[PDB]
Amino acid sequence: MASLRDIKTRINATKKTSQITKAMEMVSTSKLNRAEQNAKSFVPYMEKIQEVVANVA
Amino acid sequence: MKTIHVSVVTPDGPVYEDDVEMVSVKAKSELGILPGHIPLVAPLEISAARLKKGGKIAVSGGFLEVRPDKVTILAQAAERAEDIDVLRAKAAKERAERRLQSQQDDIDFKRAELALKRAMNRLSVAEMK
Amino acid sequence: YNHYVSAIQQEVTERKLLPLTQEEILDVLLPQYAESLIYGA
Repeated sequence: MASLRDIKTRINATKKTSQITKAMEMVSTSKLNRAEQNAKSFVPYMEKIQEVVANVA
Repeated sequence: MKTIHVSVVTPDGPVYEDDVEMVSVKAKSELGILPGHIPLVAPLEISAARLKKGGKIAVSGGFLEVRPDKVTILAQAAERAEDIDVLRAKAAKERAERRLQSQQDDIDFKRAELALKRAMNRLSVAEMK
Repeated sequence: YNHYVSAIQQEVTERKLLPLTQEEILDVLLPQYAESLIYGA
């Protein structure tokens, strides 16, 4: 049962889908290792707040 | 000339950090900070911090960590800026919409959510197969 | 929100905030301690 040229349409559709998918994975993997950059860059400010917020008796 | 290390950090990361002879900030109410100043914590003003090494930082909000060996300037927003403050606003300006201009962030994902629904359009499975 | 441990593995949380952790300037730490947390979040 079914087609052939209707089985090609599906393959290629799937393929171009995987492409677009894996694209964004790598793309969103490129946005993890920039989360640190703005994660780090905030490390100091936090330290020098609890150090201030040491809390009077 | 004994020195007191001075740091300025913001939510975006360090700004100015080097050993100087004195930091003069305007606390709400001047205060000269000299090497060997006792532990004191005080809220800043929207003013500038003058770090005097040879001689002659814009801060918007934040405290002062005064430690005998170091001076930390917490700032919500700080940009090495001129005498005038009505600059840090300038930087708070040219950065504002130039962060809204980041529609591309949005629009790629559109084009992506687009492609993802165009390869799915051919119903990548017709009654399976 | 969701926390972050090591690349993609994560879990949802309720850390809380607006309670229990010149001189006496809290008018300036209360604010700069929330701005700080909502950001880190």
